[PDB]
Amino acid sequence: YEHVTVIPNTVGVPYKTLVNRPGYSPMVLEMELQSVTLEPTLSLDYITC
Amino acid sequence: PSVTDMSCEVPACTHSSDFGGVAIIKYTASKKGKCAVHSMTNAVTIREA
Repeated sequence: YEHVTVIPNTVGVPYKTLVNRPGYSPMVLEMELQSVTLEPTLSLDYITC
Repeated sequence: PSVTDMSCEVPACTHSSDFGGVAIIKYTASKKGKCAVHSMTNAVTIREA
């Protein structure tokens, strides 16, 4: 079974979602974000002293 | 044996090529014994005898 959701970009706040499938009991999941990191690509030009 | 008061409830149904339904029936009986079940429609078939 495939399920899709969207979560805002905030650290330290839990969120909940509902899974509903005919013929079965419902299910609830809880999700929380801990860290997000960005990293660029670099190239060297010259140095000074 | 004889049975006098009954009700019907259907918690699930799915019209697949297999047996995709379940039903629950309440009853009151005068004594212990055996009984037969049978449907009165042509579009619905029952497994139990």
